[PDB]
Amino acid sequence: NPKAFPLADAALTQQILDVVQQAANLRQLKKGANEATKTLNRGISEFIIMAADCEPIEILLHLPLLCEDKNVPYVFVPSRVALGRACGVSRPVIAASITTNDASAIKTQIYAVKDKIETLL
Amino acid sequence: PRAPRTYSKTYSTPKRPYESSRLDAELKLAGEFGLKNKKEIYRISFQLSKIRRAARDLLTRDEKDPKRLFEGNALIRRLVRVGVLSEDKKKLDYVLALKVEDFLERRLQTQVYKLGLAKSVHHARVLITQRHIAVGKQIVNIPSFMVRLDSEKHIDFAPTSPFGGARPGRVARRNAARKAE
Amino acid sequence: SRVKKRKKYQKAQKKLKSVRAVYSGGQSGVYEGEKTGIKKGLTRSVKFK
Amino acid sequence: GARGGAKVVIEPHRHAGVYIARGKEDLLVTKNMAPGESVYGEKRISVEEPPTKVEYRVWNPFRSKLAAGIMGGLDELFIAPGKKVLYLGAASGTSVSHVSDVVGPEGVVYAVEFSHRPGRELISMAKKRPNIIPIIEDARHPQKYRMLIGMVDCVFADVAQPDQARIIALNSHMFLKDQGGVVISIKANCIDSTVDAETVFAREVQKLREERIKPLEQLTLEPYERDHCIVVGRYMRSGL
Amino acid sequence: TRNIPQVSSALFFQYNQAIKPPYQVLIDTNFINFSIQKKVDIVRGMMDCLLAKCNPLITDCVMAELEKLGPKYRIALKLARDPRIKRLSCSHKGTYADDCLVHRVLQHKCYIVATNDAGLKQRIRKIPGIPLMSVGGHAYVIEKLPDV
Amino acid sequence: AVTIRTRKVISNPLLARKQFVVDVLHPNRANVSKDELREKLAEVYKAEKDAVSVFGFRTQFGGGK
Amino acid sequence: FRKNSDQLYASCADFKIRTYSINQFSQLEILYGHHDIVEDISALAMERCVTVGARDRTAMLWKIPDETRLTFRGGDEPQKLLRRWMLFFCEGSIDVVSMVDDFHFITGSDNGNICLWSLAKKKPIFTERIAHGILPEPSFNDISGETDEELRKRQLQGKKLLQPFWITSLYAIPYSNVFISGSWSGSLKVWKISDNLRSFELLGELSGAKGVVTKIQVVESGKHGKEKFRILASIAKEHRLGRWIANVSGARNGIYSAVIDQTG
Amino acid sequence: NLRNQNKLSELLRRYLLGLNHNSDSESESILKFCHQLFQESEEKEDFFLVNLESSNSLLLNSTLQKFALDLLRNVITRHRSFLTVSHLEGFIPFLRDSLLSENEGVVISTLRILITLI
Ligand SMILES: [Mg+2]
Ligand SMILES: [Zn+2]
Repeated sequence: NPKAFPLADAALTQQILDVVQQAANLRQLKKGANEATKTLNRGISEFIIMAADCEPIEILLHLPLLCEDKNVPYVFVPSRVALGRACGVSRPVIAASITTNDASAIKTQIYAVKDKIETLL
Repeated sequence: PRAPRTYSKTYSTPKRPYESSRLDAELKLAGEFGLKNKKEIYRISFQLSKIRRAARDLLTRDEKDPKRLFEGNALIRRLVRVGVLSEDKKKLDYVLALKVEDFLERRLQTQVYKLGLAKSVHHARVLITQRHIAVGKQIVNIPSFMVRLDSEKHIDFAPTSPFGGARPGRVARRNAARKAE
Repeated sequence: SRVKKRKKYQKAQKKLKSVRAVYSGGQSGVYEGEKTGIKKGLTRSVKFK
Repeated sequence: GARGGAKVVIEPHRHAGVYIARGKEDLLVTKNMAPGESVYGEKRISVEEPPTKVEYRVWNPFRSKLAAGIMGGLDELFIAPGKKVLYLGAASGTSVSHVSDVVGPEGVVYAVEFSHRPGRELISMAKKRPNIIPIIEDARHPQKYRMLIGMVDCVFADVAQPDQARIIALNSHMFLKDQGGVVISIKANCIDSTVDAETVFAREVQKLREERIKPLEQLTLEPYERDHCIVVGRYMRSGL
Repeated sequence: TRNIPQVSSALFFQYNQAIKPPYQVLIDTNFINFSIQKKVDIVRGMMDCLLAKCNPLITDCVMAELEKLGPKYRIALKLARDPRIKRLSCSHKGTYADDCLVHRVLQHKCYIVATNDAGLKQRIRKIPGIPLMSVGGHAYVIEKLPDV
Repeated sequence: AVTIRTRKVISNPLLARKQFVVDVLHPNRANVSKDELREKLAEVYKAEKDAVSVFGFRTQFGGGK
Repeated sequence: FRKNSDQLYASCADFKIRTYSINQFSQLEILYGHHDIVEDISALAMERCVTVGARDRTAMLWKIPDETRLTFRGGDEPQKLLRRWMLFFCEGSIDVVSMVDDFHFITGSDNGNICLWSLAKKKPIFTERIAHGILPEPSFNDISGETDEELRKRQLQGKKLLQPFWITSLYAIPYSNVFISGSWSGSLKVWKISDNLRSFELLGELSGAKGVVTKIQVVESGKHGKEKFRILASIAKEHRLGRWIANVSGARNGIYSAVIDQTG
Repeated sequence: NLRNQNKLSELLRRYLLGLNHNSDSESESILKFCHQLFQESEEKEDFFLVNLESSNSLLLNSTLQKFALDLLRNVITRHRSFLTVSHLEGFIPFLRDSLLSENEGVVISTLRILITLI
């Protein structure tokens, strides 16, 4: 019913945020709504993470429409200030994208969370 | 005289080394993981064969047998500690599903390549053999070093390395001295 | 030996492209059509008997 | 490559309703049901004929997997002019519009989708195309939309679901004619990421066989996609 | 329209980079008979041979031929019908197993062919990237399986 | 700088001495001479240099210890 | 700084701890074992410094002489806290740490949890969930742009978007039973630890501070019987590490001071 | 097997005779004990998993139900005070359920108690 849907429970967010920080260290993370759109258009995204407290929430509802059309899992997180923390950038981030790389060192963790997101969806 | 001390071979020649299938598999594996020769692939195959023969012998035995429970649990523990076996697959059946490629993945060379410290597998081998890589506080100069899950996060440039914060190498300071002169 | 096998593998990768087509990152930039052209009367596909 | 000022020579494809634009490069093009606009920002070929100005749309293989099939050389395509088509997994006008282009005015396309948000675009695009029938429903329950569907010669399943075999069989049994058509896209990662792609592909072929689908053909979609194939079969109601 | 089959993406030249444990194995009628002669269990003698789980598979053709063998081969039919032995449907008129096994392997490069027939083996050995399994001496043997 | 640490200290009145394992941290240095370590151990233990003995020093692979 | 010593312990973003001798102006040793950035460090008269690794969610005590480390992990799950009750927020990162004792220390997490620790036990001995309260709920006129008010309320998703305050500061007086916690809630909270060192309670609050409490310090004066304690806390409009947090209404940049007199 | 069940039926009978001479049978706790006994009585993965091999719950519930009914009837017969409407009101819902049970043994014991309470 709410526009921000599905939005992860507490335990899932830490698993999500843990992957984001690892992806940031490994240069596999794209941060910000505009980059996420580009990755979806390129078909290079494993999945999309988004903030449900964005003010207004509306400015990031274009991404799920793109995500579904490419069959890309997506999920919201309650806090944007917390999402920026995981990304490693000095500022809040409302949307982030994990770039696809089957040769990455964190492939198992990315697919682990990715499976949970689909079950949520 | 002093008591004998034991030694063993870490590899075995394959049954038929001239099968084209084996040759092309070895080509792919060496190219992907930058292996110097086939003795490394034979070593990994020997280790995997020993592990999988043990796992098969365990799976023969009745479930709840003391020997099966104990030594199978030990094998799963060792495999997960090395990182080959995932945490969610802690069963001997998945041990029988293991492969050489995963042990090759756990090699230090592959990890220095993957983490981004090196731009290629061969560049990673050069860096490791060259004394530029440190796991934790220890310098490791061996590409075949098998890294653990905890040790994976500690791979970095050595403090003594020029890339890690030490002074420039001989070439750099030689060129600088010539430029100043 | 390590260098020799490196050149052997990368050479093998080139030949693999000739025997069969292989994914190469997908589309990059604007779609500019099939550079090598389309063959109307040829089918690459394997039939169920 | 195909820069806006270039001209192109259009000639027909082996499959009816499909065309090739020759030049320095070759493009797969379908004639536009609704001229003067693009469904998704695709390049369009305008041709003067006695004079009426007909328009054609380019078909991007990397964005439409059905197009990737024609690129790879499917021997036979059940989708053709004057044929009713049941498009399952119709996210938007990506391929349905191009499928609608092939069938033409006389034919019809039944687009089935689950999520509402793409349905808004599917409905809007469907209004430009009178021959397209969007069914915003869950394909796992064909009896929900048994109402809106007649017989269909070909069922094209674009659904990315682990249980894709079951949905195909249920839809085929209700609506697909005898000797009727089935064209399926399989992505192995979604169904079973644990095993290699080809073991997955063999599995669905068996799942098609138990459901009285005689598989006729299978083709992998590389270099346009990884881990994908298109399997073509025919529906023997009596038996295999 | 000319048709020339594509080379399977599973094969790096003649190396099959796809077949992987657990393995899927096709059973020929003679394979079951010889196995009974050598007192070798189907599921295990394969597990011992490859040191991996094996998923035995029987088509409609091989099952039909086993039935046609008669009461003398009642044992082979019972072993063939063990629940672990999964079954493959066939959509071709002929009941000849040799061509059906060859047609299946040509298309999906995931199967090991378990047979001792000289004629059938030769056809399989020509097809690239196809491991070939047989029973010889005391136990099973695998020829074109690099991981062993 | 250089650090000297002593561990596993055992009092041995049978030989009237103290036994221990000596770890020397010497970043940016080859290694420390036995006489120098004897001097510093004598200072730490408040005993004559003549009464301090040191031996069995192996530098770990990679240096620095 | 090591208490009554010139030894200095430096925590760096490279996942390492560095030790220095200021009288000597030289580096001594580098410590390894943290999987993430080492955000905070505390020390007492002994050489047993403690650190927190932020997202790794592990508190580390280092024995410099022994060259050994003890690993501490909170290991709490909102799932189990609910059934035993039959809003709990999982810890995301540990940002602050202060050593109450050579044998005890406290930590503060980003979920508003203040945890007491003992070296004997790897798990927390006592926890105080949502110590500083819950952040204000986002305004409905800003969550969404729709005209109808009810539509905007649905975007708030009830109370499920609410998140707790973070423990920006946490300081304990050495070898005492009292410690101070800080956040941008707008008040400094004073906690007293039990005599058995198994639990603590809220002694009181000081609402003068308004803004982000980056760091807290305490100084004492007077006779050994009668002392006056002065709490000095650095106050800022933004978090020390960066500019993530939204501007707090009324926040100002200054040094907060509170003199507490002792009577009984 | 049926033979073992017959052995168990003998064993349960011996326990019942012991309960008759047990002092607990004269306490009201046994009525609660009977009351308790009534209410307890009332593909991809398989692709990987090795396989090397070529419902007694209803019986369990009936056996407990038989024991409870046989215990209840004996206690009320031996101890008159327990044979009262107030004491045995709660067991009526179990008696009606027992009357519909498939096993002929339990319904017989259900008939035996009902005749006692007539
Ligand atoms: Mg050096
Ligand atoms: Zn057949």
